[PDB]
Amino acid sequence: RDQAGITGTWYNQLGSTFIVTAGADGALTGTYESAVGNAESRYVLTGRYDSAPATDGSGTALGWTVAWKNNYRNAHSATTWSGQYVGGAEARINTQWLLTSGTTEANAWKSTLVGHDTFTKVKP
Amino acid sequence: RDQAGITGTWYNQLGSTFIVTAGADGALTGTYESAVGNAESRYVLTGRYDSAPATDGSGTALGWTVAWKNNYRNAHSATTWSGQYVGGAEARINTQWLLTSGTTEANAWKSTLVGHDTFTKVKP
Amino acid sequence: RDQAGITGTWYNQLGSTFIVTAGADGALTGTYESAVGNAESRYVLTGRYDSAPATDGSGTALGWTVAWKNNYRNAHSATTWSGQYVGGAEARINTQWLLTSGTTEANAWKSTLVGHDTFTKVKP
Amino acid sequence: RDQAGITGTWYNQLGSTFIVTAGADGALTGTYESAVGNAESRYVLTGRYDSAPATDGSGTALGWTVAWKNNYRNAHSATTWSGQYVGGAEARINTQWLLTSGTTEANAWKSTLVGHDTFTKVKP
Ligand SMILES: O=C(CCCC[C@@H]1SC[C@@H]2NC(=O)N[C@@H]21)NCCN1C(=O)c2cccc3c(N4CCc5ccccc5C4)ccc(c23)C1=O
Ligand SMILES: O=C(CCCC[C@@H]1SC[C@@H]2NC(=O)N[C@@H]21)NCCN1C(=O)c2cccc3c(N4CCc5ccccc5C4)ccc(c23)C1=O
Repeated sequence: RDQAGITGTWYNQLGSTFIVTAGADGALTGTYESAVGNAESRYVLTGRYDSAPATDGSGTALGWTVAWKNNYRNAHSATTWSGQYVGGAEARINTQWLLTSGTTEANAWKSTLVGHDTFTKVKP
Repeated sequence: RDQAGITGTWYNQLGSTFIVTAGADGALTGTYESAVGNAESRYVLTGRYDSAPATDGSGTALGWTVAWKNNYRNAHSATTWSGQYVGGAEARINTQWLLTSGTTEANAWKSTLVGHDTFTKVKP
Repeated sequence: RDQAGITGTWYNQLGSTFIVTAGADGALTGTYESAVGNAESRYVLTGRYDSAPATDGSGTALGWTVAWKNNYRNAHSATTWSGQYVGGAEARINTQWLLTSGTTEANAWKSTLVGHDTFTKVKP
Repeated sequence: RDQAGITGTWYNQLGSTFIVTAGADGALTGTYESAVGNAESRYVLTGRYDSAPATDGSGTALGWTVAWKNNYRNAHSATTWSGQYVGGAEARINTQWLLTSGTTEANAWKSTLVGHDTFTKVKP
């Protein structure tokens, strides 16, 4: 269990802030603040992690979602990050993400961005 | 709000079963059973949706995660689906997904599968 | 060798037209016309396929790129499709694609769309 | 035209080597050697780039494919990279990639890896 390793405040390469609690049962709960895009302040996130990872030096699989609606803005979109937690002196969460916007059926082909974020426990 | 539209039992093209409740506040909670892969029975899922979508015929953005650990198996992996709900006679959730396995740093380049699932309210 | 199987005119679910020749050496050459987006008429494509696939009923891996510049328009973007050819009565090329736009460094996080196209030998 | 900027030898974070020539007409031709996976020596690549990019500080969109068959091995797979070239003192090609394996129809859901490579003109 990397419950203690995951729980806390993380920062990515864009200067976004991910604040998460890992539950003993595999839950992830917290808030996300994006440094970029159609976003202001904090947004709810929820997700899941592997609470019993392999003991062979592998990372810990996890993922989470943010819907980009809060009390300030609604960007009619949702991002999911999928990745793994790697513990140790320079702990990191290495992710790839999919960001889908609500679209008409005609525009569905251009609904989804893909990218990658790396989170660390220390900021830019 | 497509709270009522989203809530329920959905099936994809592989014969997997997604059982979800949509909360008024943007939460998604439920269980997932995969017809394929290193999986048996139900797994917890959690996610988020846009509870106030655009009124212009656009779909409703949403996403969710499953960590592939339950009481029967642990596949040391997590999938996130990102997509949109489209209401109407033939309601569907159109998704793309990222499935990350825990890996060593040496194998991280081959950690993540990508695919697409389409869910409907009626099964194969 | 599915050189003969691949060579020809293919259509996707959007009504786009892919015209390709497969070389004995693994080359793919041809033109692409998109039914959607910032595109008009034909664009050059090039790519590669596995000219000696497994004999066990597996599909044939292949990919190709289009840069969205021709004599009519320049959309400062490029798409790559990655996928497999499946032969037989209802032959199909099943792909996932990445479409990158040129961006400033500040906007690089939103540079790349992801999607999926299925090509068949008969049109909508 | 970043024909001169693109042409040359590039290295990614895995220690792979990409050797490319950019044509005046938008072509990319060359060889790829992977430091990882089911690969040995050089493989043919082909692709396309935007030969007339925006003059506003944007990167130059490009993509290319490798089919993982040469005279030494056949991995029954193909990778496509989609990304942009960014010129200047520390020139880089920032990419995301899709790697599809030939599979049976039953295994198609697990056919495609996704990742990201950053290429520079100087090696690890
Ligand atoms: O901004 C937000 C909320 C904050 C998101 C922050 C992200 S989460 C991942 C990353 N990590 C991080 O910490 N922070 C960032 N939500 C909307 C985000 N958004 C999309 O959803 C979207 C979805 C689909 C297409 C496009 C899009 N194009 C592609 C090119 C193109 C070409 C011709 C015509 C049309 C288009 C459309 C452009 C921008 C967008 C977009 C775009 O901003
Ligand atoms: O190795 C090569 C040639 C060299 C590729 C080098 C890459 S190009 C991108 C990157 N940049 C670079 O410079 N060098 C690397 N070709 C085959 C590569 N390859 C796939 O195509 C593949 C395709 C689909 C699934 C899987 C795969 N899983 C995912 C997890 C899973 C779980 C349960 C059961 C099954 C599976 C299957 C594992 C490995 C592979 C794989 C795998 O090695």
